[PDB]
Amino acid sequence: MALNIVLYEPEIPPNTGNIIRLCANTGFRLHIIEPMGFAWDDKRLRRAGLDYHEFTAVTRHHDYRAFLEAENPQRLFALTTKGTPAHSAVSYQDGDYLMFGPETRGLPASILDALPAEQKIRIPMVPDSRSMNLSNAVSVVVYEAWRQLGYPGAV
Amino acid sequence: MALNIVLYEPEIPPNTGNIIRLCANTGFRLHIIEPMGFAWDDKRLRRAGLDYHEFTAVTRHHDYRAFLEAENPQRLFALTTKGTPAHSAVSYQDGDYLMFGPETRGLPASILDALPAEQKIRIPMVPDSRSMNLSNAVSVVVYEAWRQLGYPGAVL
Ligand SMILES: Nc1ncnc2c1ncn2[C@@H]1O[C@H](CSCC[C@H](N)C(=O)O)[C@@H](O)[C@H]1O
Ligand SMILES: Nc1ncnc2c1ncn2[C@@H]1O[C@H](CSCC[C@H](N)C(=O)O)[C@@H](O)[C@H]1O
Repeated sequence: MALNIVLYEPEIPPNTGNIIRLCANTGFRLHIIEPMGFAWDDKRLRRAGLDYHEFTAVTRHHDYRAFLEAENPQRLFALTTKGTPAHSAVSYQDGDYLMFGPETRGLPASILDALPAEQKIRIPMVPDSRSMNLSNAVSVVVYEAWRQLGYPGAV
Repeated sequence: MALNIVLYEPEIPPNTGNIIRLCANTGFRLHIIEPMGFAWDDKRLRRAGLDYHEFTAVTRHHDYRAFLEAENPQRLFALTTKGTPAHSAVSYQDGDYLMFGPETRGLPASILDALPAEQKIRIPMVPDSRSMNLSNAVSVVVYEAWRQLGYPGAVL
């Protein structure tokens, strides 16, 4: 299937490690927009317990513009606490790209402002909550989308 | 609301830190069955970026039997790769307790064998997948259950 997770300038290695495993366990495709806050090193990756098939599937983009041009996403959603519809309120479809920001910074306003409110998605939280852990946020979105499609590829 | 997450002998501090924040963000109640693989230290907790309201809400149980006796769960589910219904296949209700195993070991067979297959839940994964990260598995279950109830307590 054709669902895509995009990490914008991820900073914390274990978050990305968790996300690689997640996408491999679900068949989602993972994209990373450079620069990252860590070395992309096959050794550290296998070191973290990741198999080759898991991390070579990942595609790395030199920057946001390069990503758009390379991927030409059919639809692009941004996950942000400043979003409107819940992640379970959108109907995901093939060719969707779901974008997440860096741990300390979040997504730059410039990228957010170019998207319709309807494509900026907020995972619900209780009032006055602090942000979710990045890999947890990705997990929640991936599994909701996958559920919507009937867990294709899971037996 | 009354939904409960239970960690059985969690080993890896950051996993638990993530789960504390998750439960606080969602209004789920967190339970931990000792012994843990780390010191329960308010200083390290606030150190990790956790607020006081987040980690004092957590209830720690000396062991599994003490947990059952203290909590008397209306229904107890175990999350295991060896489970049957998907996490999205159960209808969660108030008084549910959802139990997760430790990172290196998983839940002991003794606990699993005492549960009906119908209460052993598997989060779907592609064939020949390796286990999920613990906090990611908890997040997925928490958000599915919360979704079923209409995200009560979240203002949308
Ligand atoms: N409730 C939520 N809804 C949507 N995205 C979320 C989210 N919580 C976290 N994220 C995602 O996770 C990323 C990193 S967390 C964002 C920064 C936040 N101020 C913090 O305290 O860490 C975000 O850029 C966003 O993509
Ligand atoms: N596919 C799945 N379905 C249900 N529970 C799962 C699961 N994958 C992991 N878990 C839960 O996560 C627990 C720990 S296995 C997770 C360890 C993970 N590799 C880590 O380092 O964090 C298991 O006991 C189980 O309760």
